Amino acid sequence: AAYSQGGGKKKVCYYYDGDIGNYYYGQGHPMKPHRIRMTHNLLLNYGLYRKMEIYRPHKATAEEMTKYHSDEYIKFLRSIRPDNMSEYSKQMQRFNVGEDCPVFDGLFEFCQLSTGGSVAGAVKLNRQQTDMAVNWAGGLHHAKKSEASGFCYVNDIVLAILELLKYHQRVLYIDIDIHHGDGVEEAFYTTDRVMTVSFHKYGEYFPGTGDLRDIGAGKGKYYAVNFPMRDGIDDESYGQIFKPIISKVMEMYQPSAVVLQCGADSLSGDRLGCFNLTVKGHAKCVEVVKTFNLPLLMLGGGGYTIRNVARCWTYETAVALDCEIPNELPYNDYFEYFGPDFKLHISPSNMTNQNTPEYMEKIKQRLFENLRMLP
Amino acid sequence: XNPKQXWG
Ligand code: NA
Ligand code: NA
Ligand SMILES: [Zn+2]
Repeated sequence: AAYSQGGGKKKVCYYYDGDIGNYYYGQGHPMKPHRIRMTHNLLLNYGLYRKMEIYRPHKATAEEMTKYHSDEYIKFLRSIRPDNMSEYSKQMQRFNVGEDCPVFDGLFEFCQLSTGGSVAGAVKLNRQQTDMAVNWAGGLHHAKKSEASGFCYVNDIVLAILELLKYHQRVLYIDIDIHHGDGVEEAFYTTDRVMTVSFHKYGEYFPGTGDLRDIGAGKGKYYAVNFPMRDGIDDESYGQIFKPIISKVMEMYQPSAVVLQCGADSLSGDRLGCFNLTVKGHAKCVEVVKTFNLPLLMLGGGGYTIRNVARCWTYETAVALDCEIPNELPYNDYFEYFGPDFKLHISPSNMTNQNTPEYMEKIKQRLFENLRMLP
Repeated sequence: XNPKQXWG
């Protein structure tokens, strides 16, 4: 196979459970698993199922989850229900459930399906049976070893990376959610076998971590990379730092597999976010990573203006497939959600970009200094 | 991370 030049269309395996959209976090809660069903239905109506393999994930077992999470926390998640909450008030506080991370009907099953897609995708990659695996129900990057955080309960990303590490010496994690990928970075902070790269809003903003001076520790020193940003970053600003940083990371770290969290709360108009990317600017990140021709697990994450989440992950599936799709949306079960325009692509707002071009270049220059410290 | 409620 010495003739390979690393191009070609890529084999894509996509994971989805038709039950996922029915899980409900509660009245007024911004996290809406329904957006995954909206994404699926939109990409079915564009015909993208003709171009990829579609799999229904298994329900990951408590035991699969305790490859990272503590036994006590997973036992709690398996046991807690809206009808027995009163008896668990102490454990709810200890594991940080019942505020941002509510108890809801089927919580554990939702975690099992989110996680099952990511671990199943990792196995498929390890078996060299696909180039890309996609799980838009995964990417729940804030969950910690023994606590929920940030609408995330089980860290499917950490579990998928642990699976990749069975066959890959070095794994690269890239996080374009507007929030810092703190749960993933914490899990791998002291190893060089996982490099974590997060771009995120930083300053009076959840979760409060991801300073560019957070670079890892011990054998993991220089293997955590954080790009802190201000409100209002736009396509042009993002694209001028993302490809140079990822290219330098690829050059210095030479990973053999990549996990890309595609949290869509970095889009213009997100309910919780303060960035100004379009779907095209967000998806340029997938294009950039895809060109390195490494085994790639693409995951979901945040995204709280759900019409735009469905647009984003539909277009990023098309990008993974190297399929052009029209801007005019096909009819679909959720067509009214996409008015008044009924187009796939979105316009940025007139919000001010507080990330000056000088700020962007200066942060990039500082991270390049840290990347020079790899062997 | 919800501005409308809590500390996240
Ligand atoms: Na991020
Ligand atoms: Na690391
Ligand atoms: Zn987020």
